[PDB]
Amino acid sequence: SEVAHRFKDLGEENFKALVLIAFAQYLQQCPFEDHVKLVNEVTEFAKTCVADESAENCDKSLHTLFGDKLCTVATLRETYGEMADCCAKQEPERNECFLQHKDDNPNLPRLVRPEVDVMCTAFHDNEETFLKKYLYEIARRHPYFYAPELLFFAKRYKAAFTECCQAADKAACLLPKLDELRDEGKASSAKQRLKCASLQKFGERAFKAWAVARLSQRFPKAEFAEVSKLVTDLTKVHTECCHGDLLECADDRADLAKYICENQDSISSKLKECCEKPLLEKSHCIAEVENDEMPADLPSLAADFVESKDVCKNYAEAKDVFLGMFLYEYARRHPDYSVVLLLRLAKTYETTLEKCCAAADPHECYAKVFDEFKPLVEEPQNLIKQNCELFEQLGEYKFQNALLVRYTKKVPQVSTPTLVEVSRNLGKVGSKCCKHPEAKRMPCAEDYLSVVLNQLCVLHEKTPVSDRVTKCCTESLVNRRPCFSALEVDETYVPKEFNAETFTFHADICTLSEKERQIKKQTALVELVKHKPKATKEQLKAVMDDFAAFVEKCCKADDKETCFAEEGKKLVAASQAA
Ligand SMILES: CC(C)c1cccc(C(C)C)c1O
Ligand SMILES: CC(C)c1cccc(C(C)C)c1O
Repeated sequence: SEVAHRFKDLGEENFKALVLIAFAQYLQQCPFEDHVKLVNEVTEFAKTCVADESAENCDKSLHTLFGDKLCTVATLRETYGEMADCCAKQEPERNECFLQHKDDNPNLPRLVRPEVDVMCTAFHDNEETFLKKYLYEIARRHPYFYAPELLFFAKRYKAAFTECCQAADKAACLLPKLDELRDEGKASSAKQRLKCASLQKFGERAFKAWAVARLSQRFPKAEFAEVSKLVTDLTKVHTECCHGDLLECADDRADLAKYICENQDSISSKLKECCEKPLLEKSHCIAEVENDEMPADLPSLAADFVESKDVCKNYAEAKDVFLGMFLYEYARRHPDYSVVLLLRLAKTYETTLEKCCAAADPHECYAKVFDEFKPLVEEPQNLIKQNCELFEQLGEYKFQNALLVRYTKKVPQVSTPTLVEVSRNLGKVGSKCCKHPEAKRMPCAEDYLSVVLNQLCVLHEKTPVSDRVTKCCTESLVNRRPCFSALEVDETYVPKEFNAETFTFHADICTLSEKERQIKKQTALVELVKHKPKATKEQLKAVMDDFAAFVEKCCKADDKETCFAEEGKKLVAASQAA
C-alpha cells in the first residue's frame, strides 16, 4: 500500500487537504459538494488500507485510484465534455490526458466576497467547510499552485478570521490581511507556474541549471557537492508537484527542510531562525531566506576556467559537472546578477568551449572569453537603469500605460485582456524593484520579468495568434526577455475595424471600484492602439483625455444612463477624426 504510506506521513488534516487540492486542480469546473464527497469516499478507503494493507485495491498507485474516482463524474461530458475521453484511456497516461487538460484561465465567475459580517459567522459556525471552500476556490483557479505552500496560505487565512472576527472593527482588522494574502498568493502562483513550464517545456536539465545558480547565490559558503545534492532533491520535489503527484511532493518537501536544517552549518548561517519553527512555516522560511555572506578570500574565476591549460580536457571528461562547477563558482560571487544573466554567461561559456576546444590551439581561442561577457552583463543594467528613471517620473499608472502602447505595437494579435494584464504586471516591477540599490536591482527586476513574461507565454500558447510571441517563448527560456525587448512594431499587422460590439458602454461602470475603472480605461487604450497603430503620438492622450471626460459626465449627469448611448456614439465620431 502507498495511499497508506502518504496517510501516515501527512496525517489526516494534510492528507485530506492535499487530496482536495489535487481533485480541484484536475476538475476545476466541478462543484464543491461533489469534490468533498469523493475526497471523503477517498479518505475512508485510505483508513482501511492502513489497518489491512491489501484489502480492496489498497495495493494501488494513487494514479489509478484517484483517476477512477474522478471518472465517476467526468464521464458526464454534458458538464465536462472533452473529459470523458481521458476516462476511456488507460494506465500509462489516462493521466497525461488530465494534466494536459488543465486550464490556466478557467471560465469561472469572479469570486466576490460577502460582508465581514457573513464570512465571520460562516467561519465560526463551521470552521471546516469554511477553510475547505478556500482551498477549493484557489486550487481550482490556480491549477499549478505550489500545493504544500497552499496549506501554509490556509493556516494564515484561518488565523486572519480567527483574530479579526474578535476585533472591535472586524472589517478593519480583516480587509487588510485578506488583501495582502490575495496578492502574495497570485505571486507564489506565478513563481511556480514558471518552475513547471521549465521542467515541462524545456526539460529537467534546464530547471537543474536554474536551481544551481539560485542556490549558489543564496548559499555561497556551501560546497559544490552539497549544492548538487540540494539541486537533485529540489528538482524531484517540483517534478512531482508539477506531474500532479501532490502527496509525495509534500512529503519530499518536508524531508528536504529536515535535511537542510540538520546540516545547517554546512549550508547557510541565516537558516537558524527558520529551523526553529512549525514545519509549514519552516519550509516557507527556507525557501525565502536571504543569501548568506560571501566567503572572504576567494580566488579568481580566470584561474581554473580560462587560464588553466587543462580546461578543454576537464570539459571533455565531465562537461556537465564542469559547466555546473563554473555556474556555481560564478553565481556564488555574484548575488548582484539575475539568475537568467548567470545562465546566459554559462551558455556563452559552453558555446565557446565547444568551438574553441576543437581548435588548433585552445587556450588561444578561449583565452578572451570574459570579453564577451561584458556586453551580456551591461545590457540588463542599462535597461534597468533607464526604465527605472522613466517609471520615477510618470509613476506606476502612467508607466503601465507606456508599456501598454509599446507592447500592443509589438504583438497586436494578442488578446486585449492578456495585453492589459501583462502590461500591468510589467509596470508593477517599477514599484517593486526600482527603489533598490543597484546591487539588488537586476536580480529583482530581470527575474520578476521572467515570471511575468512566462505568464504571457502560457496564456498565449492556449490560442496562438502571433508567431513572434511563439518564437520568443519557444526559442530560449533564458533569452525570453532579450527576445521581447528586441521586438519593435509589427510591420505586418493590419488594423482592426470598428464595429459596435468592439467596445460596449453601459452605465454599469460607475459602480465599480477605482481599480476596475483604470482597467476599463487601459482596455480602451489597447483597443485604440489596435485600430490605429501607426498614427499615434499624442492623439492617443488627447483621446484618452476625452474618454475620461465621457465617464465623469455621464456618471454624474442625471439622465437615465442614456447620454451613455448618445454621447457614446458622440465620442466615436471625435475619435475617428483623430
Ligand atoms: C524594473 C522595471 C521598471 C523594468 C526594468 C527593465 C525593463 C522593463 C520592461 C519595460 C521590459 C521593466 O518593467
Ligand atoms: C474608447 C475609444 C478610445 C476607442 C476604442 C477603440 C476604437 C476607437 C475608434 C477608432 C473607433 C475608439 O475611439
